[PDB]
Amino acid sequence: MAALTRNPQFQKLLEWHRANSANLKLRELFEADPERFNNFSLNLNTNHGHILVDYSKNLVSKEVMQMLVELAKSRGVEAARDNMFSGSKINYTEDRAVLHVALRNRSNTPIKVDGKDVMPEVNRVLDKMKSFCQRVRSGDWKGYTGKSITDIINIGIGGSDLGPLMVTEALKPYSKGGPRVWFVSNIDGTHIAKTLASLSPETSLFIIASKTFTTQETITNAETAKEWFLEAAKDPSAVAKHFVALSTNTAKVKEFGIDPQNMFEFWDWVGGRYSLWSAIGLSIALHVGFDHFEQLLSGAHWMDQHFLKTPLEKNAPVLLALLGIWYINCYGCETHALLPYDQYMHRFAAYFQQGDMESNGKYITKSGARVDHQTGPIVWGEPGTNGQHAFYQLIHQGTKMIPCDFLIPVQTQHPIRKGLHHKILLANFLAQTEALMKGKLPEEARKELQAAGKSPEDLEKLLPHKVFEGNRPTNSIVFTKLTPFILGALIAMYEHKIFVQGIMWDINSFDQWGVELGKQLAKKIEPELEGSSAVTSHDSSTNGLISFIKQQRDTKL
Amino acid sequence: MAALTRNPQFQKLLEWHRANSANLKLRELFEADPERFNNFSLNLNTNHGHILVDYSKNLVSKEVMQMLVELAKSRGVEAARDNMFSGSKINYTEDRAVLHVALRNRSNTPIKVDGKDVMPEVNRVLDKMKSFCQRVRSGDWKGYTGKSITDIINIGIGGSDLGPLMVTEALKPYSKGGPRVWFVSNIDGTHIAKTLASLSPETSLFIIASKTFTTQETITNAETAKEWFLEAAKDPSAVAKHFVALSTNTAKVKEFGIDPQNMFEFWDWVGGRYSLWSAIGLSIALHVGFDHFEQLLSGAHWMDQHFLKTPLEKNAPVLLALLGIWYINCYGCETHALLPYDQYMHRFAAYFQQGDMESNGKYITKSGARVDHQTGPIVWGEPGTNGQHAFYQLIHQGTKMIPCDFLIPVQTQHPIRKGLHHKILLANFLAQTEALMKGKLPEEARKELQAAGKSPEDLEKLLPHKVFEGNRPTNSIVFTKLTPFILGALIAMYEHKIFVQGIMWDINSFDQWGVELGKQLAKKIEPELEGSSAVTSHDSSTNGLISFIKQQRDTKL
Ligand SMILES: O=C(O)[C@H](O)[C@H](O)COP(=O)(O)O
Ligand SMILES: O=C(O)[C@H](O)[C@H](O)COP(=O)(O)O
Repeated sequence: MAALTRNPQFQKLLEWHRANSANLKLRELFEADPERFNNFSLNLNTNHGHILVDYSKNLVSKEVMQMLVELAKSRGVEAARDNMFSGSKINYTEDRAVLHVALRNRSNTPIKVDGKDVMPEVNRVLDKMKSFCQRVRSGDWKGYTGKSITDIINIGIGGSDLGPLMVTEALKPYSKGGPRVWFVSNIDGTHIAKTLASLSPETSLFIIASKTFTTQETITNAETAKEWFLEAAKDPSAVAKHFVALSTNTAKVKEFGIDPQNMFEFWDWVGGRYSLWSAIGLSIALHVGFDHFEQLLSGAHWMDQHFLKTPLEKNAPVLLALLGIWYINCYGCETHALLPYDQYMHRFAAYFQQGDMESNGKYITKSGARVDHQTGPIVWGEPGTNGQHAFYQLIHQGTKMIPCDFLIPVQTQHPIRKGLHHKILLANFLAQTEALMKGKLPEEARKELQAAGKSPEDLEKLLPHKVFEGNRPTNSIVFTKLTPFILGALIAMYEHKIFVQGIMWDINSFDQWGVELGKQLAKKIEPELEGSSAVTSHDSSTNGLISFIKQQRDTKL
Repeated sequence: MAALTRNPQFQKLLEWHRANSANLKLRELFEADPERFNNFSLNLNTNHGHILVDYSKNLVSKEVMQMLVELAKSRGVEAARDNMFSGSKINYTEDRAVLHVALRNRSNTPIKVDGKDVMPEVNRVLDKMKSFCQRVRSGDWKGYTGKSITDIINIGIGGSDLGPLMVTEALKPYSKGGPRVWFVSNIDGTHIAKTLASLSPETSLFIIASKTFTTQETITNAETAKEWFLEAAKDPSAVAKHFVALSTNTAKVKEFGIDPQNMFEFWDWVGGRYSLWSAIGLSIALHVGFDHFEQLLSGAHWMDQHFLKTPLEKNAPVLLALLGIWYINCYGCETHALLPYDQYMHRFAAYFQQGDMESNGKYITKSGARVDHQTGPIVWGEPGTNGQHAFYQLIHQGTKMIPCDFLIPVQTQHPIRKGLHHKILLANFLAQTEALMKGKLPEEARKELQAAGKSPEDLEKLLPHKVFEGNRPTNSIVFTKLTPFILGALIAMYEHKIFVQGIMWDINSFDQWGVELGKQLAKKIEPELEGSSAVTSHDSSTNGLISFIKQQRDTKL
C-alpha cells in the first residue's frame, strides 16, 4: 500500500466518514450553530487588503477539521514545507530544489542550494528586468528602423505561457501606457499567423520563453517569427533589437541567434508551472510595469510567510488542502471547480488546471509504491455569472458532487452605473453558494407551485423537477480588491494548497514525466506524414488515421 | 429504481462489465484484430468533406457494442428521435416541442407544431436576417452620423452568447468583408466597460440577444450600452439605428425601446443552448456573411439526416452517446474531455460544457422518480497541443479515467512554412492517442534509463516514475477542413449525442429548472447590499460575507 492509506490518522478519518458523513447536513449545521461562520473562516489582514477564506459552507464539523489537522501533522507537512523553503532537493526524481518562494523572497534572507545563496542571482535578474522594462516602456528602446516598441509577443507553451497570460489578463487595468501584449503558444500555425498578421516587424518585440529552449512548439514558433522578421529587416544584427530570451539554457539561446545580453536567466529549481515569478514574468512586467510586478511578488511573499509561520489549524493553504483531501479521498469527488466572479480572472481556472493537475496528476509515491487511493482532481471552471447560465444546472441538479471555490473582489476596477453591475455580480456570488448549501425541499417547492396557481395535476407532475437537494459544499474567497499584490497572494495560496496535498499523498508535486513523455512522441510520426505511401508501422487506428489524412489533404473545399 | 436500471439490456451490460472489464486491454484488442480500425470507425462522406469518427481506441469489443446498441433500442431511442423531428412536445416539463432541427431544415419538408407548419416562419426570419446582413455588410445601413457600421456587439448570456461566440471564433477566416464582432455577456461591469472603451457610438451596432428579453444580466448590459450611446447621440430616435433585438418576446422588446422591424424572432421550441441556428445566430451571419451561415445550417441538416436515417449500429451521434453511457454508467467516469487540435476551436469545449451539462445535468426521470444512476458528465478541455504541457500529465499518469475526444481538421486555414506547423500539429494529435492507448512498458523505460547513463541505484528508483500504464481510451474525430458546413455537422453531431444520452437516462434534456433557485436568492440579496445596515436575514456565512463586503468596500488601497 501507500503512505496515506497506511496512515492510522487517515484510516480514522475514513472510518468516521463511513459512519457519520451521511448525517452532515449543511442547512441544519448552520441552524444549530450561530457561530458557524466565525469558527470556520479566516479573515486575513495583509496590510494591503483583506482576504476572507470562508470555508463554513463545507461538509465538516469541528471534529472533522481536528482529524484533518492531525493527519497533516502525521504526514509531516510542516517539516516538508520547511525543507522546500530551505532549498532541500525535494524534487527527488530530478534531484532538484523547489524554490519559486526564492523568486519572490522580498526579505532577502539567504536561501541556499548546494551551499550557495540564490538571492543575489534572483535579484540580479530582477534588476535586469526592471532596467529593460523602463527602456521599452519609456519608448527609449528602438526597433531596427528607429521606432518605439508598440507590441510585445510572448512565445512559449505551458508553464512558459499560461502564467504570463493569466496575470496580464487579470491585471489589465494596470497596463495603461504599456505596450500591447500578445501570447503565441500553440504549434497550430493559426496562432502565430493571426498574431503576425496584426503586427509590424518594425515595432514588435518577441520574447522567447522556454526553460529548456528546446520545446518543439516554442522553437518552431520562434523560428517562424524570426523568418518573418528577417524577411522585412534583412539584417541579422537587427534581431538583437527585437528578440529576447527567458531561459536556463544559454547555449541553446546563443544557437538560436540571441545575444546572451538579451537573455533573462532562471534556474532548474523553478518549475514551469511555478515560473511567472521569475524571468518568465517579463511580459507581465513590460505590460503593467515593474513596480506592479514587484507588488505581485510581494503579495506572494506575504502568503509564503503566512504558510510558513501560521499554526496549521489557522493556515489558509493548509485548510484548503485538507478540505480537498476530505472530498477527494473520503467522498471520492473527481473534480474541483474554480469559479471567479471576475471577467479579468477569466483564465484563472485554466492556470490552476495546469498548476494543480500537472503537479498532482501522479501515481507513484516517494517510496516507489503505486498509490491505492486518489490523487489530484480534475480542475475546471469559467467566470461567474456566465457559468450560472452554462453548467450550474448540473452543479445544482446533477448526480455529481463538485467542491467549488467561489472567488470575488469586493471593489471592482470598473464601478460603472454607480456600482450597479458590481452590486448584481456580488448578489449572484452570494446567492449561488447560499442556494447550493440550502437547496429547496419538496414542501418548499410545493408551496411555491401552489402560490403560482398550478392545478393539482400540473403541480404533482412538475414538483420533483423543482426540488433542489442542496447540501452542495463551497468555499467563498473574498478579497478587498484584485490588485497585483492581492493576486500574488491568491496565486501563492493555491500553490501551497497544491504543495500540501502532494505531501499528504506522498507524491512528487514538482516533476512531470507524463509531460516529458509527450515531448518524445511526435517525432516518430512526423516523417511518416510525408509522401503518399500507406503507413503500416503502428496499430490499425494510428495507421487508419494517417491514411485518412493522406487521402483528404489534397481535396478542394 | 429508474427506467435505465430496471432495463434488462442495461443489467446485462453492467453484469458483463463486472465480470469482464478487467480483460479489456486496448493493446491486446488491437493485436488480436487487424480489422479493428475498419470495424470500429465511421468514414462519413457529406459531399462537402469527410468526417472520420474513429472510436477504435475505446475499451469495447464487438459484443460490448452490440449490447450498447441493443440498450439504445430498448430505451426507445429510435421512437424518441422520430418524435423530436416530428414536432411532438418532448420537452414534457414545459410542454414544448424541441425543434432546433427545424431551424436548419434545408429540405423545407413541413414540420408541424399544433398542426401548423413552422417552416414558413423559420424561412421568413432567415430572409429578414439575410436582408439585414446585406444592409449592414454593404455599408448601406448608416449610423446616426451617416457612417457605415464597423463593429457589431452581441449582448446576451449563456445560450444567447456561447454559440455565436464559439462559431465566429471557429469561422474567423470566413469573415473578410464583415464587421468586427464583440461579445458582451457577464454582468461584471468589466465586460461592457472594456468593450465600449474600444468603440465609437457612430459606427457600433448592438444586438440584444434574449429569448425572454428579461434576463437581468442582458437587459442591464443593454441599458448600459444605450446610456453610453445616448450620451453621444443625444437623440432617442437614433437608438433605432444602433440597436436590434433577437427575441421571442415582442412586448418586452418594445418596452426597451427597439423598433419592432428591428426584431428577429424565434420560438419557444428553440432551446437557448440549441439556438445559434435561429435568429440568435445573427452575429454569425453578419460576421461571415449569410451564404456561410447557410452552409453552417446545411452541415447541421446533413447530420440531422444522418441521425434520422442511419441504423443505430453505424449512426455517429448514437455511437458517441453509447460509448459515453459505457464510461459513465459502467466505469463511473465523472468527466468527458473535448480536445480540439485547433486554435479557432478554442471555445468549442466551453460551448458543449453548456450544451451537454445544462441538458443532461439532471436527476428526475419522466415518471418523476429520482435516478439511481449517474447522468451527464462534467465536460472540459483546452486545445491541443497546449494541454500536453498542462493537464495531460494527469490524463497519462493520474488516478482518473477520462474519456477524451481528440478533434482536428486535415487541412489548416493557415498552411504557413509549407505546412510545417500543421504537420507537427497532426503528428502530436496522432501520437498522443497512441501513447494514451499504449503507455510505456517497464522494459521500454528501463532501456531509456540505461542509455541515459543512470546508475543502477538511480535507474531502480526512477523506473516506476517513467512507466505508463496506458489503456486510456479516446475518440479521434478527423475532418477534411473546418468549413462552415463541416462545423455545422460537428455541432449537430454532439447535439444528437446529448439527445440520445438523455433519452437513455429517461431525463429531460431540454428544460433547465436548476437555474431557478440561484435566481430567486439573488433578487433577495441585491437590495440588501445597499447602505450600511447589518444584514442578518440569512445563514451566518451569507451574513458574514455580506458584512465583509460592507466593511471592505470603502477601504482605500
Ligand atoms: O508546462 C510544461 O511543464 C512546460 O512549462 C512546457 O513544456 C514548456 O517548457 P519550456 O519552458 O522548457 O519550453
Ligand atoms: O443559458 C440559458 O439556458 C439561457 O440561454 C440564458 O439564461 C439566456 O436567457 P435569455 O436568452 O432568455 O436571455
